[PDB]
Amino acid sequence: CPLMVKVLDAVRGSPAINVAVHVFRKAADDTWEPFASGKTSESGELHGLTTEEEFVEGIYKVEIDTKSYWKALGISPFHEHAEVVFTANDSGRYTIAALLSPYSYSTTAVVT
Amino acid sequence: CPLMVKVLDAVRGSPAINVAVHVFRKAADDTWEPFASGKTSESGELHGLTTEEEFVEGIYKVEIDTKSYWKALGISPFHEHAEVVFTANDSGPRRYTIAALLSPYSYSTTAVVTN
Amino acid sequence: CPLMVKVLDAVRGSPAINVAVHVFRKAADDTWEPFASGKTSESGELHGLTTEEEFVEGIYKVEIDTKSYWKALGISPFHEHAEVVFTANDSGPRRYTIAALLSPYSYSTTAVVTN
Amino acid sequence: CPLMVKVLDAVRGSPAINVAVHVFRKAADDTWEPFASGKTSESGELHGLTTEEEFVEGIYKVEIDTKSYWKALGISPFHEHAEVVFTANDSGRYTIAALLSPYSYSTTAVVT
Ligand SMILES: O=C(O)c1cc(-c2ccc(Cl)cc2Cl)ccc1O
Ligand SMILES: O=C(O)c1cc(-c2ccc(Cl)cc2Cl)ccc1O
Repeated sequence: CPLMVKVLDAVRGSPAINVAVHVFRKAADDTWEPFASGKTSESGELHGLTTEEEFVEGIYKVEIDTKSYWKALGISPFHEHAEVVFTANDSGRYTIAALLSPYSYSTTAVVT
Repeated sequence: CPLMVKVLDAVRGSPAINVAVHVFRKAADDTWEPFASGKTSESGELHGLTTEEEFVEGIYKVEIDTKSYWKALGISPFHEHAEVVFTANDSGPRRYTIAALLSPYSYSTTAVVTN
Repeated sequence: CPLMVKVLDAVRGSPAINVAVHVFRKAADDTWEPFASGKTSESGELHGLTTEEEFVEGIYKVEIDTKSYWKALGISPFHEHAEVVFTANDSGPRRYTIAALLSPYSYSTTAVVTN
Repeated sequence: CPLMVKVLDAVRGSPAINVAVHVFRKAADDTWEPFASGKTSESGELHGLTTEEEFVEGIYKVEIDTKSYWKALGISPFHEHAEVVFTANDSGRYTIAALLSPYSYSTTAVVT
């Protein structure tokens, strides 16, 4: 797995389960084209987005539907979603992690 | 101001100065329209983006140009930028502070909304 | 002030008001000695903890009573408190801002140090 | 494993390796007594601190030597260490995660 996403809930201290995640890659006309998508597991993880074959150098956007997550819990959150945008410069594994709260989120990249 | 942006640097323990910020508003033809832009001050703050009159209900995107910030300090960070997307003023006028704390491979954002 | 503390609430999108804060200084008999304490204001800030004269070089511990904060809002959080321990003024006098962003099972802290 | 610690480096986007971690449990005279310790692995993880037998209800302190980590990298950091203090109320697995930067850290508890 060259690309994994992991989502945590900072309020309840749990994985954030069943969170929709959409991945886009930048096209040569500077528009976003769908690339991969999924829902986080019981462990708050999403694997199997891509193969190494398909995950070439490029600019990618990882969109996490945080709003639906919080609304399902009876909480009116601040953000519409959380978006993580990065170049994969693949030269010399990417884990995109997000930690969520209703009015706040943090994200880090672990690249190994 | 009804909309303020504050940016801190987690590596240097400092305000993040001269960070470019672009604000867009969703135009319901569903494209992002330019709304306001500016650069953070020596205190890492950006005020004067808009007036209460102009800051109507809508979905807004605050784009913080983190990459140009780290690169200007001569290094190569992970993210292209940090974006914060939210609905504003949908239960009437509020004051919004969008805060960001930056590291080369990580950032945090939070909103302070007062009435 | 040479030492200020600011606390935000990530669940409510608000300053964290009336949070108790205790500051201690290591006494080199190696016990923590009381230094200053206070409660955050309606803006989530705490000033007036010390003077430049009294804030000498040393190792300081800033203890933020997060548990009493969440419990006062009627819930049961994970941490007992959030502590921030640092050496101060060891390359001469600086101004320190200790900031914390709080959730029931998580917190973040950062320092802004200016000259 | 009832207690795991995981440490990440927010600057470099990597696990924080070889970081010393000391765990204390509160004694009945309101003093801290050593409980468990270790160094993070190549994956930035520390397991095998405790058994379920030994990990009874109590107040625990997890101390992460962040200062040595940053100094070894040629960076003068702000904090002496990062301390995480919590009651384990074990009634109905604890993962203590920390994300580090020279002047900042975040910590979250994932309790499953
Ligand atoms: O902001 C983050 O994505 C973050 C992520 C963290 C993790 C650490 C370790 C693991 Cl396995 C997963 C996650 Cl989401 C810890 C703290 C954080 O602030
Ligand atoms: O996540 C943030 O953007 C953040 C923002 C913080 C602030 C607190 C107070 C002020 Cl005035 C400004 C900022 Cl950026 C403190 C900690 C944080 O983690």
